[PDB]
Amino acid sequence: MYAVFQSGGKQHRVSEGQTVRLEKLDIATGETVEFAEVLMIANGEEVKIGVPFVDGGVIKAEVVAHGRGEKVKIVKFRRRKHYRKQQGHRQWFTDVKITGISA
Amino acid sequence: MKTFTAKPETVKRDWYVVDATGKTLGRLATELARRLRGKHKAEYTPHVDTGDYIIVLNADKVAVTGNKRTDKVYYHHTGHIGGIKQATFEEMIARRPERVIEIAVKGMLPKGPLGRAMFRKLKVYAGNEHNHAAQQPQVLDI
Amino acid sequence: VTGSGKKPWRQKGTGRARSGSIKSPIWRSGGVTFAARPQDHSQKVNKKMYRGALKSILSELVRQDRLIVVEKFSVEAPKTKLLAQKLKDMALEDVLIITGELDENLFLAARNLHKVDVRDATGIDPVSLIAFDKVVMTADAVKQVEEMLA
Amino acid sequence: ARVKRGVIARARHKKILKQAKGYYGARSRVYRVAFQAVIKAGQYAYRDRRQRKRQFRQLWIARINAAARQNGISYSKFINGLKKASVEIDRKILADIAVFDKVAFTALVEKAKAALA
Amino acid sequence: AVQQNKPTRSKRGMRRSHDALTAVTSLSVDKTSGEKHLRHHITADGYYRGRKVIA
Amino acid sequence: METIAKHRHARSSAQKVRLVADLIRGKKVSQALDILTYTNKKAAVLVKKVLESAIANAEHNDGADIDDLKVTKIFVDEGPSMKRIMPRAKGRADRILKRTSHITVVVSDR
RNA sequence: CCCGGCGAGGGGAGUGAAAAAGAACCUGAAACCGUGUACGUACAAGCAGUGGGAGCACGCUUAGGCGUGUGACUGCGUACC
RNA sequence: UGUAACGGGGCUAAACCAUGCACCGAAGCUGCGGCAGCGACGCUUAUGCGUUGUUGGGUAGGGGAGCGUUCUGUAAGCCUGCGAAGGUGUGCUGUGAGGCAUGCUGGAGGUAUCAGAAGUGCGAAUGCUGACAUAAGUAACGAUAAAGCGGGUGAAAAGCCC
Repeated sequence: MYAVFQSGGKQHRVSEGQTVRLEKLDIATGETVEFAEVLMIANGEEVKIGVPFVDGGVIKAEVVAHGRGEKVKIVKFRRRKHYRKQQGHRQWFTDVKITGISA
Repeated sequence: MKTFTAKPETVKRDWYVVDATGKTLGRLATELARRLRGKHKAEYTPHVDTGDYIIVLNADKVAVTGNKRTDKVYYHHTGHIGGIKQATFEEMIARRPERVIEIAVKGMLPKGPLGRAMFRKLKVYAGNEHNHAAQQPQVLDI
Repeated sequence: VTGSGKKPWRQKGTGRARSGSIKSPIWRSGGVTFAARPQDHSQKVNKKMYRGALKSILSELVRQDRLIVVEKFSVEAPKTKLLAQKLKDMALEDVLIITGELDENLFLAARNLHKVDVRDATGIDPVSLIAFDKVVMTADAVKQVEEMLA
Repeated sequence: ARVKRGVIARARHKKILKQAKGYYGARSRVYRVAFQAVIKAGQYAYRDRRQRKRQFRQLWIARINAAARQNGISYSKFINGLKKASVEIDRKILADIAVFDKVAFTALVEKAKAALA
Repeated sequence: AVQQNKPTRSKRGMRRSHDALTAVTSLSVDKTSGEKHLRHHITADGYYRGRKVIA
Repeated sequence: METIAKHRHARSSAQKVRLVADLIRGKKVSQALDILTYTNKKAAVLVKKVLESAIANAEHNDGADIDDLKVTKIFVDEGPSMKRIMPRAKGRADRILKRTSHITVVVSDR
């Protein structure tokens, strides 16, 4: 019972009841999203892959968290040329809790 | 998620026996190195030795095409005054048959401690018999 | 800086860096590169800029209810307790009394009070008008600061 | 107004020496060597964010090639048959499926071979 | 003569690994008195193998 | 109680003192005492005086029990160094350091 | 008071708010030198990092695993001015 | 100096010629997320908000916007012996210089906000001053006139006294 779907520009493999950190959605923290573009649903050995986004199956997930990632420290340096540059980054994410894979 | 990595304690390695009679040197050596590194298994990991143990019987009967039986020279240097030693394929096959197979496979392996371990997987014999009958070596034909 | 102008070692021949004197600001106990002189920090204000600034301060002071105008402000003895009780009854904490004429009596009875200052009309400065919480002034002082400024 | 620069300089040096924690020898102790170490570590971290994205793809490609060659087909004909069979499963997911559940991978090789041949 | 750069504290400790002073294994006991001494030496009280030698 | 004893500004370098301090770490204190007796060093007589001072402090200041003592923590720190001047050849001056050390012995029943 | 050379130095007791305020005395950093504990390391070659990553050891826990430290092996990588 | 004129193994194709189909392959392009500059087009111009497009490698150099340190006013204010500055850890947080909190040490100072003034920010100058390393427990211990024993003194004697 695992499904493969494309959320935020990239694919994800997902079981029922695991928390998944994907890109930032414009969804509030107490609601549920339904990804309708499910690439592959496999239960037992009856694997249903599709000419894309197979049919019917919907992945409902409830949003839990909206944090930011670990601070990445970007350093540009050109040696003996009198140039360095310092920058920081933190990436927004969204944590979803999967609660069902349809047929 | 994170991608799968193999773990060195739970990797389960097989034994194979290859009869190297009447085969080309480098084709057999390439198949041997591919099986030794582990690139035929789905759970391949570039820093974990995934490969299998291979017992290569009959290193005497390996073949080389063209005039390579008399003119493939092996060079090695003793690290001394000016002694560069050299030996062709014929006197290397006669004097030390397993060194041909081990040199051909060791040139095809990664260099580093992992490559030395995956070379220790390889066990080359020149006879038709081996003493490794307690590990059940399956026939791997190529 | 005190010291002689002799080279401490040669120019060439030693392993040491080139040096010319012990008084150079690189060295310890001998010093400052750009040393200060006593300098004049007075900057010129225009007369009209000063008068317009005082008019702006008085306008915002009467706009902000910080300007009290008193008919007549009199204290008999030079006692500071009398002025303290007088400013207590008028509910005043931090006062600038600009009286119309600096009598020596009321000036002597505010020298010990901290948040209370007594000036003449000519002694009006901008920063004391902004400093004290309540400027109070006698009516003749209002007339004098009007005819002096405008 | 004489400014003494002991506190600000000690803070600026402690900031750098906290980042060189774990380096061999004077690279974790001495400020000059630790500054050069921290700067080259930042350069390597930039370059290796790029090379991380490359190296994981070549790892997935080697695993897909291996598990496809256990199913008769090479990597090239498998990816061509999956493109002509119009799937959007990328190489991260194909490699994860190729290791974890081989049944789906046999179904995928069956579909790609039906499209290819 | 001189070094091109200074050795580490690691290469200094590896060099001084061979400088450990050996201990005496055990002192031997005299038969009469019971005082410890080195082997083949007299005691501090001048006994050797149960015989008073020096006065 | 752990019962320290020190000798501060011991007139020897800490390397030479640390040589014989390596010999008696963790030993039972009678073995430590006669090993320190039969060693041909002056660091031996220095740390032997510190060790017997430690046993005496353990006897007198707290409970009892000479024979149960074990030399748990012996360490040599580097003390101040006194700077002198050695005249070398051709007029150039030198600087020798008379090194000192702090010897500390911690001996306890545990 | 005790060890020690009727030493230096130390440990108690005592003073004091405080003696890691004891005269070598407010604070007490860095370089440097040590002692202990965890992990690694004696067939493996190079700016000593960085990306991946097993195992081990401490903490926890929603009992799935996270965090901290170390880091075998492995891709790339010839300091700064 | 050592094969040494495929990078190597090795190859009779794993070489060359032609034709084609796949695939790998960059920080290119696309996808998703975010930040900033410039210019158009509107809302009523807290000179902002939005929609669209485009730009965003950089030395010498030009332009713009900031952080922090010491001192002055606000400030006889506010915080502070139920603990300040400084030191030392940890956790948060910002695009960055940074900032906030709090544990231990410390034992009396510090300073908002907005303005103002600079002895205002160091890794390099065979920089200067102090401390500490390395070589390294290494060379050396200063005429190759030379010492040996007994007794004493002492905690201790090759060197002192006899």
